[PDB]
Amino acid sequence: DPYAKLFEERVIFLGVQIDDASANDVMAQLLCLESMDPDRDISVYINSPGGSFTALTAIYDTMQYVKPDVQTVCMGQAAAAAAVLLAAGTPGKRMALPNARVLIHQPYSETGRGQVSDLEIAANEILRMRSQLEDMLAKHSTTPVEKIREDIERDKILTAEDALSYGLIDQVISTR
Amino acid sequence: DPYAKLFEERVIFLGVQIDDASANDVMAQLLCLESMDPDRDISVYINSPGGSFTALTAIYDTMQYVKPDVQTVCMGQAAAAAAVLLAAGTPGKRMALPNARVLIHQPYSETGRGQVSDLEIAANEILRMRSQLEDMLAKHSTTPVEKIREDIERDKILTAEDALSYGLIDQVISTR
Amino acid sequence: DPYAKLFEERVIFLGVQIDDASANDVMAQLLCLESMDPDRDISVYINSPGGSFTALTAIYDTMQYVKPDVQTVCMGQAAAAAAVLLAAGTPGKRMALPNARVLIHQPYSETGRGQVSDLEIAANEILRMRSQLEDMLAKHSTTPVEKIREDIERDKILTAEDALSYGLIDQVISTR
Amino acid sequence: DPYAKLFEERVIFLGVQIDDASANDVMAQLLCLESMDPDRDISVYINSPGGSFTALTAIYDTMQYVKPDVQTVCMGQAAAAAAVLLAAGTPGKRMALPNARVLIHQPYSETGRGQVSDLEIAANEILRMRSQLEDMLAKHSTTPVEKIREDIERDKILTAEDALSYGLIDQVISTR
Amino acid sequence: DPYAKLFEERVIFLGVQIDDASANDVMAQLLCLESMDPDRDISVYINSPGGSFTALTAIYDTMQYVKPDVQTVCMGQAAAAAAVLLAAGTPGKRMALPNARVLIHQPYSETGRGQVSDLEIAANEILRMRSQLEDMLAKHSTTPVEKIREDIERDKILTAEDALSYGLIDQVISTR
Amino acid sequence: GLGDQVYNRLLNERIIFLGQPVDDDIANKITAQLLLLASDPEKDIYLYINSPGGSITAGMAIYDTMQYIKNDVVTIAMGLAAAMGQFLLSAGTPGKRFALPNAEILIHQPSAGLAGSASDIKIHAERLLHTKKRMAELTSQHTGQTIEQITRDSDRDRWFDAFEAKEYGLIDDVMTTAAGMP
Amino acid sequence: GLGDQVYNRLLNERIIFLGQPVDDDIANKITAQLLLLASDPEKDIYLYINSPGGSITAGMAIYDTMQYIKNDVVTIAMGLAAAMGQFLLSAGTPGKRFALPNAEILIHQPSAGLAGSASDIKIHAERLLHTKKRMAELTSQHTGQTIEQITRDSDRDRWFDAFEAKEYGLIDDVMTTAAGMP
Amino acid sequence: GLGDQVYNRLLNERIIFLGQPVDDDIANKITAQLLLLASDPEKDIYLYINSPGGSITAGMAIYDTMQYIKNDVVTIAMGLAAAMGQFLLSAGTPGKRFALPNAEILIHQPSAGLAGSASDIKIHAERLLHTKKRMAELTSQHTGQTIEQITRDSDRDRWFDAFEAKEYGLIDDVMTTAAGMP
Amino acid sequence: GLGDQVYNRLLNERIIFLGQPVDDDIANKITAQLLLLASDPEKDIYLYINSPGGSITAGMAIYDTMQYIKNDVVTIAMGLAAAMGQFLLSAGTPGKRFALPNAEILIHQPSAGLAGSASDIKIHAERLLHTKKRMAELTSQHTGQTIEQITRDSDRDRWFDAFEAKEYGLIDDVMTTAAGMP
Amino acid sequence: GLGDQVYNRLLNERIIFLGQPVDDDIANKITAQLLLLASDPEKDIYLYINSPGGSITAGMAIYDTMQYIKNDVVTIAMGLAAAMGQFLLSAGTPGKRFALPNAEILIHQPSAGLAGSASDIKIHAERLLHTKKRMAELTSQHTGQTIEQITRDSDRDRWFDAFEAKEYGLIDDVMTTAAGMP
Amino acid sequence: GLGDQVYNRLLNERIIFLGQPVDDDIANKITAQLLLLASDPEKDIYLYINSPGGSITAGMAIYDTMQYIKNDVVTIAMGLAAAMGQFLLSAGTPGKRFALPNAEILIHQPSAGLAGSASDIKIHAERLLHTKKRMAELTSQHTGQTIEQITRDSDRDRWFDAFEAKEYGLIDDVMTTAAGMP
Repeated sequence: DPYAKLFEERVIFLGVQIDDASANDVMAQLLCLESMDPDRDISVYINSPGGSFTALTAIYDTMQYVKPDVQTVCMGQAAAAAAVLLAAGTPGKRMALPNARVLIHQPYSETGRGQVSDLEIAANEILRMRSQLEDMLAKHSTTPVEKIREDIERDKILTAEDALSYGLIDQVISTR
Repeated sequence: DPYAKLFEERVIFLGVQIDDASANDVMAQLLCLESMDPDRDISVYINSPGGSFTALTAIYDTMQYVKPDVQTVCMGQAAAAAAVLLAAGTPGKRMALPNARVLIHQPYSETGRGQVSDLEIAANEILRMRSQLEDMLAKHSTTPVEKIREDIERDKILTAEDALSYGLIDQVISTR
Repeated sequence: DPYAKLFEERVIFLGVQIDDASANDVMAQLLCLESMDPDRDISVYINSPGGSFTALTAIYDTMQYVKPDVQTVCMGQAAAAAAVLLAAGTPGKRMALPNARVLIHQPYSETGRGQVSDLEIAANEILRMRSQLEDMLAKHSTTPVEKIREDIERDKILTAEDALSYGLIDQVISTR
Repeated sequence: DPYAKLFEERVIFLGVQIDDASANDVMAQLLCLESMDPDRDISVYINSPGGSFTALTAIYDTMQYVKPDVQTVCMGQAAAAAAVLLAAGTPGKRMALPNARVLIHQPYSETGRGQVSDLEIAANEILRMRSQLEDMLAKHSTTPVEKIREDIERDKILTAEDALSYGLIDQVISTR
Repeated sequence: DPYAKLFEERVIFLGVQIDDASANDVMAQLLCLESMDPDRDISVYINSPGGSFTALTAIYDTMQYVKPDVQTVCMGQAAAAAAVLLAAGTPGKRMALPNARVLIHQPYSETGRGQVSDLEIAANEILRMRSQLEDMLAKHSTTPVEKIREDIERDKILTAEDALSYGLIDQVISTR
Repeated sequence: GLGDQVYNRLLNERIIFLGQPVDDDIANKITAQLLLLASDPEKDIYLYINSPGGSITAGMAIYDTMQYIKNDVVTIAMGLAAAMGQFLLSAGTPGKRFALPNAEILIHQPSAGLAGSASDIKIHAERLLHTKKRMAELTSQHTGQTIEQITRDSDRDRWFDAFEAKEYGLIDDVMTTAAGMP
Repeated sequence: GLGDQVYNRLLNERIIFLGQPVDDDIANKITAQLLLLASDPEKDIYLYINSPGGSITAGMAIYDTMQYIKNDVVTIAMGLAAAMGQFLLSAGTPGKRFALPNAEILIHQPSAGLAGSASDIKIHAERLLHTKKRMAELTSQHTGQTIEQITRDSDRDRWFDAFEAKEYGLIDDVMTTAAGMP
Repeated sequence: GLGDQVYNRLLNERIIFLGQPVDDDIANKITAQLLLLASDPEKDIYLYINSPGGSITAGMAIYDTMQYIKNDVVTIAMGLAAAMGQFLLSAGTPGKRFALPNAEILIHQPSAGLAGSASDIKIHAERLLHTKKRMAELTSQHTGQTIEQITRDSDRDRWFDAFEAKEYGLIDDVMTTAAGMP
Repeated sequence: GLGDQVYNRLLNERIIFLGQPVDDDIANKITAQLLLLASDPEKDIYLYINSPGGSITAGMAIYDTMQYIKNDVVTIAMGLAAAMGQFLLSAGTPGKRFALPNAEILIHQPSAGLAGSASDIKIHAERLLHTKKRMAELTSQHTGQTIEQITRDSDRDRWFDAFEAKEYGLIDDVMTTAAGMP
Repeated sequence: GLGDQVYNRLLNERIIFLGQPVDDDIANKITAQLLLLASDPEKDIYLYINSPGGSITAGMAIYDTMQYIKNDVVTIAMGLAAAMGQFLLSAGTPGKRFALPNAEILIHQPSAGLAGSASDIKIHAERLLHTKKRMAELTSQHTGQTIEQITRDSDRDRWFDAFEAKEYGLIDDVMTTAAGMP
Repeated sequence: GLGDQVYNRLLNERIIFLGQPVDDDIANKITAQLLLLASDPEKDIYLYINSPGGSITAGMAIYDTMQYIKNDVVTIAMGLAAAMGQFLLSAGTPGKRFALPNAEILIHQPSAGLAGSASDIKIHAERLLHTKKRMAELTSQHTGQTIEQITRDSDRDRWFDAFEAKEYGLIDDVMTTAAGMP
């Protein structure tokens, strides 16, 4: 399997929807690579349409807890949950390929089956979740919180250069 | 497994519909071969009817990103998305088999149920992406952008010699 | 698996209907066998009811590209795509078992739902493909194009001696 | 698993319905055992309820083509397709266990929907296949053409001693 | 798995419904154990509710044909076909655990749809099969033909001591 | 429905239709219609057959009812009269069995499916053999052929043209125009 | 609701509609309607055909019924008249077969699907060949062309325009305005 | 219950509704209704069209029936008149085709699905080409536009407002009040 | 049974019920009922709306028919009047739009599902934008608000109470007892 | 046949049955029946309730219609009256709400299911809270209890016997014989 | 067809049938029939029971209605009277409960299916216990046995013959010929 050989080179692939199993695999790999020399960097390639928020948060927290730097390479596409993880790399080490597309939009959900009290509790949870995600994304970018309020109200799709200008991506790589 | 054995001779296959998993496998193989010495070419055989488009773009800029040359050989058929990758090989190193067929046409999609604003945004992105694909194909061929726009509006099917004349390939190989 | 052991003996099996995966596997085996010393023959046993016509031509082109010869032995039943591959072996090295049957008939398809223009283009391609298969089979046999056209309109079933007389097979082997 | 261990002991098991995959496996084992010294016998145990008629013929032709003797023993039951293979062993070397049973009957088919011409062609080939199978069975038994044609008109079930008397087998083995 | 380790200990398991695959596996195991020293016994543990007739008869004929003794131990339950195999061990070497239960009953089948002649032939086959099983059971038990016929008309259930008295087993083992 | 109306008027005149596989429901409806039309013991009854056959017991009930009532029953075969429908067509009163020029007739032997213990299968197989023998005997009685010939012919499917059916004895005449039937 | 009332009021004017695939049910219905309208033996019956074809026996029964009654049958092709529906359209009384200007006629050879042992398949294949020969002969009789021409032409599917159908012989005239029918 | 009653009460006033996809059943029903209303020879017929289109042959049958009867047919577009429904709307008698102010019309080229051997597919593709050419010719004849303009415009889907349709030639007027129609 | 009877007895008093999602069938029925009641041009028509919305073309047909006839149409909102049902409720004649005290009115923007090539998707997206603009214009005309505010509020759903709807302009009065309806 | 006639005679006797879950269909039917029976301004209407509840908007429509007409509505609780059914039972005119001795009544807070983006979910959750508050207010108004007690009791499911319901204020009396019925 | 007619005649003869599992639908129909027949207050009502039982609420509503009207109810047990059907059979007026000689009576205890949180399940389990206690109390009141014996006997399923049921107290007499009913 080429995945193990790439593991020997300290590269990690996230090329599916974010779920519990994928997050488990990714954070296990991150802890493993932390177990070796803590001075080598980690390379993550993301081509994902997004997924669950809690698994996203687990991966994000593992990224910031693990001591060596994690560099992220946008590729193919990076949707909502993929965009948050892509922008979560260490400053100065977030990259995108020339023809990659980046999308950001608000959380979605189904606070549904339930009485009135349960739906109220779930709705407050959802509003808090959205506010926390937006604050997190605003800290990892240069834009203020109000701009992010206005920008993820609907779908906004950015190219590589637009992502560089906005602040999601540090620099766009064309060749090694 | 003969696939691993051919991997030792730096030979990669694209024999299924282009999807996220197949694209991930192809980039992993390309990155693994690039991690070896950068002075040996990579031979990729294409027999596919097309598929997902962001995954295609990921494979495309992966090929454009690595240092060693990638030689593309048409086989059986190379339609739509497969045609883009076949013509994306390094100049002077794009070949086709005598009885292979090549097809080109415009992108297809299904903008799902949504409000008017969502459909507007998605349709704008689709028009942008059609323009980008047409420009990319125009650069890799001798033909201008307007001609590529005209010929892609419907289905056009080319043989080996027709593809050689048009510019999608460089030569047709009959024997080793 | 005995298949690997027969691989060490330069024996390739075609016992399923022709599809994309089977054709990819078959040409991978052919390329692997050609990669070693090119002064040894390759033996292909065909027991198949036919299949896709693009994968057909993929295998056919691979057989006509390698330098090592490919001896083709008929097996049980060889119809449609199997018959053309059986007749595609090197001259003087196409054999059939005494109780095997060979079937030849014209291509079949289903021009899917589309506008008038799409169906026109697809039907033109289908006619061109049928003519190309006709010419290809005519060259590998001794019969002219008109005779093959007449015999291809409906199903025509041939036994071993009938195939020898017609020209699809050079010899019928009973023992080694 | 014990199947490989018995393969080293050059015994072959046919305990499923005859199909393309099973026939391919069985003749692959037959050719493999042929690849060893041609002066050692091969043992085949047949416990099958029948199957396809082309795969039956492939196995039969491989058995008649492979040089060393093939031993066939009846195994629980040997239905129509299994009966032909059981009686196809070398003369003087076809056996059955005391409580195994043998069935002979004429071929069955499902002529698919089609035009009258296609139905005529398929029915003609069906009659030819019936006549050829009856002739093959008659050559391997002492009984003439007319008796065999009469007996497979309906189902006829024979026991071990009855099979020995009729000519299906050569001897009944009760112990080693 | 422990199954191979018990294979090294000459222990064979029948813990599922009797079928073609299970019968073939059991026969392979018995022949392999014959390939070993022919002066060592074979232990077969039976926990089965029955199954197909022909597989049952194949296993029975193997046990009667295999030269070393086959000791059978009833454990859990042994019904219908499982009772026939349990009582088919070598005399003096058929055992049952104290809390196991044994069931005997007549054959069951479903003669599928067919013409009157086919159903007549199949019904005669069924009657012959039922008579043969009765005769085999009477041989292995001390009871005469008439009694065994009378008892299997409906379901009769016997415990360990009752089975020992009847003659289906030879001894009841409590502690080794 | 339009079909219900036209069937009502046709039954009013004297006509009964049988144009579907013979099951319990249609056999019950045929018996009811015959019993009602038996109110006038003098006028005849016409039965039109276009059916591929069906269950044995339902057809047996229809045959018994046709042979029961005092009114003569005229049978007409249009299109297909196969399997037990052929038996019903041949069961009309002598001299009043016809078929259309392109009417096609098939003779078939019974088939059934069984399941259970080996003791029940014996009984059901014996009953199936008895049913086959009864059908052969009734066909031999109604067409005038010998029992052995009927058995040998019905062992495998035989197909009959209208003239071949008339020669065989299944029907009495072949009509071409409206002046051929009473 | 509507359809039954419209069809009943049309049948009151001796109009029969055949606008669905030909199976046993609507063949039975059409035979019943023809038999009912046969009560008055002087007035003609008009049949409107828009169907893609269907079963062979049912259509043959309809054909025999149309040739049975004394009243003349006028056939009108509207929309599509394909496969067995084409055969019924050309089966009308000579000089009284018409089609609308934008109607399409299709000639198609029979098809069937068999299953069973070799002997049964042989018997059924012979019967299918017999039916094909009968249909070719009847089409030749009702069209005026030779049997060989019909046999050669029916191997594949041939489509016909109204004027092409008239020249071929399947119909007698092309319908334009209300002055056409008597 | 309600729908059948109101539809019958409206048909008593000579108003036909075509408010569903055009298939064999609905085309048969509209043909029957037009044939019945043709009994009175000088009273006009109003047709209301709210349909997304349908089968080609059924629509051609409706078109031929509308062009057949002597009574003038007034076509009215309410809601949607797309694909073949547009062709039926434009097929009314000249000067008596109207649409509501928010009516919305679509022009569409034919589509089909084929399967079989190469020869059968060739035949069916030729027939589809012929059908498309015939529809283009009929639309050009009814709308007063040149054939080339219709062929070029119908390659993709073109949507029309009421005034755009009036200028194009599909209809002649746009209603706003009941006083504007006969 | 009971429902059809009570609805007929209500329609006898010029009352129409629209109590299900608006599709082609219900729009056809409502148009037929309005056309039928338009025979007497001096009596008003009452329409009771309890619907969650539905299709766009069907609702446009209903709206055009309501604006078509000479009779004034009184719209009554009971229960839920959401999506396009709100549009139909607000489309009644001025001064004759009412809602019950515990009724809910919801304002929505259109949604659609598209599939095909990029050119077809472009055409259909443009048509959807045109439909949205048309609905905004008509709502602004009927409620008296400016076209800008309606765009802003329709963006994401907005629920309205009876008094809130009356203040907004969607309805004209809120009724409590039977003295208020004309 | 049977199952509608008895209901028709009962409606003739001014008896309305509500014995299945409350949805759009049955709310429309009950509103139609109430409007029809309102033709006589001076006779009371009796409503029998045996239902487990249903959609909120349908119950609101029924409640508004009951409060609309001039005739007094007498509610009888038989079997089960839960969730919306209990609210409708308590909505009868004062002094004329009754239950059978073994009638069983449940009070239950609303529930719903949502899906979509965060903003849409926020809007729908706010609407659901508003609906719950409105239901609490209406129940407090009808039973004479305080708002706090009702909103505390409805948090979970509370079950009421006939006498417990009478003490609570949901009903006015419980009878055993037809003597006490108004 | 037939069933509705014969049931209508029997209802005209003051006969009610309960021959299906008891659910809201059948319970609303039987209560409607009882209320309808209660118009004449001096004639008895006969109820025939052949049912395996059903829901508690529906049967309790039927029981309340039976105890509600002034007319005496005579219950006849035919076939099977199990679970709730037995409770209804024993609920007739004293001296007028009968059963056929080969009737079958079964006493059963309630069963239910519950889901939700651990606080809702507590409430529903308490309600189920209350329902079982009420059913036992009513059965003891109607049979004359003590409550303890009824509680002990209904823990499992107990089957009763006609004479055993009469001795137990569930029925008053066992009838054989036509002289049994009053």
